[PDB]
Amino acid sequence: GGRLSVDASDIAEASRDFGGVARAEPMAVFHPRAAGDVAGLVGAAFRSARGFRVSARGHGHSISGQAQAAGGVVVDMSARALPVHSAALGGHYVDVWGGELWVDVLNWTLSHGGLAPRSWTDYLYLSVGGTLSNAGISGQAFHHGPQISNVYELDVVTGKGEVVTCSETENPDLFFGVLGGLGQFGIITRARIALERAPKRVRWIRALYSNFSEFTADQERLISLGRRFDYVEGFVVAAVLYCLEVTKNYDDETAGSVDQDVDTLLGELNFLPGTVFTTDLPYVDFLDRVHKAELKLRAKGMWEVPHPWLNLFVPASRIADFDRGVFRGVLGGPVLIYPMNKHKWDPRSSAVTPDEEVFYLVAFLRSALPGAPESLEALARQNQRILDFCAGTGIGAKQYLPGHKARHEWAEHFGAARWDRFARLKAEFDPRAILAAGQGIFRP
Ligand SMILES: *Cc1cc2c(cc1C)nc1c(=O)[nH]c(=O)nc-1n2C[C@H](O)[C@H](O)[C@H](O)COP(=O)(O)OP(=O)(O)OC[C@H]1O[C@@H](n2cnc3c(N)ncnc32)[C@H](O)[C@@H]1O
Ligand SMILES: O=C(Nc1ccccc1)Nc1ccnc(Cl)c1
Repeated sequence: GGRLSVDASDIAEASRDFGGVARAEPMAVFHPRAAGDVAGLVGAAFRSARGFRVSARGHGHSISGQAQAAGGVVVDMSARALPVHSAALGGHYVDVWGGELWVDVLNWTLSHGGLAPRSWTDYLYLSVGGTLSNAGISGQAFHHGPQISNVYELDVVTGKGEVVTCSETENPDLFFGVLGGLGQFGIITRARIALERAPKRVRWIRALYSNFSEFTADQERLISLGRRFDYVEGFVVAAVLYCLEVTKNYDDETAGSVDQDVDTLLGELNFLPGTVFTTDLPYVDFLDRVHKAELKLRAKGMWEVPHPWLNLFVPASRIADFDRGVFRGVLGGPVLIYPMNKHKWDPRSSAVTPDEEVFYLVAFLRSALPGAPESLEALARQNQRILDFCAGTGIGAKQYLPGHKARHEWAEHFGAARWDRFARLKAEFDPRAILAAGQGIFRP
């Protein structure tokens, strides 16, 4: 028994996202109690004369209306199952509601056996369904793969309102389709997340580089290890400097070897001498670092501003050219940069990566000036110049969280083989194009 809402506040929240640009309004907001309610609503849309749009909304972190259902219904997804041990899988898992926020997943698993997911996002106030519809990447991805490589099973409400249990061994086409599938094939109501025994503490390290060749070579060396770091990221610093960000996870057993492990790993690096900054803190506090920054930004009215964010996966063979052309060139806010290992990404998923073993996430996490539309416009022009640069020099970059829209652009994004598979999955699972229409891939 779900609740359909026309409360102006619910409609307003469902008509906006973190991007702060796209504002397509639904007719109503649906508040489900369980998966059956979501099935009932989607089934009704599938059976309706006009076939109204239905989109699941997580924490509303989309940049360009990906969770918006124009003139349709937005499903507001955001007792709990205890983590379970499996002798067959050789480890723990936990069943979570599709709308559960990663921060709540973490608190639950830690309080029920000191367990935690292996692969994260930088920000824990994201839904499980939301990140599993993209990839879910952070400093752990190089080793454990993205969050889509750390899920055993799903319950999916298809575009026909059918509840399907899927995994690698049961309805694999739907399971792999949904993973990185941009909400196109169904709403995730359950996700079975892989867990490891959680470390208690983190040795959080930052070091500076003026030489991009040295910075990238050290990042690429670090991701090839396994003695290694548990987290590998980086960011562009305005003086242009490059910051290497690494962590070493530890507990009561490994506390006696953490100092030597860190010193041995750092001694092999080429960072600028005297630029090593170190922090020692609990695991939860490190993982929740972005939420701490959010509370400060909200206090200064600098959180609820437009975010014209651009995320690219750049092949490592083209990272050098990307730099003097972009970081020195086009740019002259936070710019993330770190490499990942493609072998940790299952090629059966809908996720789109460059055709190279090592590729970088290059994240332009820009904030427009509050109440200043011209700031958003200038930042959007900068984003287009970055795409023009990639196109003009033939960098085979792929957009992460793509905001494309044109049919030939989606064809180019996926490539022929992946596009054909994606279209066949849509015909099978959402033939009326009811689901996640805000992604702008298909029409009824
Ligand atoms: C705002 C933000 C985003 C973010 C981040 C930090 C911030 C402050 N850090 C990230 C990181 O380190 N790594 C990464 O992989 N992504 C990061 N992000 C981006 C984020 O993952 C995406 O914005 C993603 O969409 C998750 O956000 P959210 O949970 O808010 O979900 P949504 O934006 O409402 O909807 C996204 C799309 O998925 C569909 N959807 C939503 N829930 C479901 C379920 N349960 N099942 C199926 N599809 C679902 C929406 O309809 C939409 O198309
Ligand atoms: O947004 C992030 N990562 C991200 C976002 C979208 C796609 C991929 C990565 N990371 C992050 C780190 C520090 N502060 C803030 Cl506000 C955000």
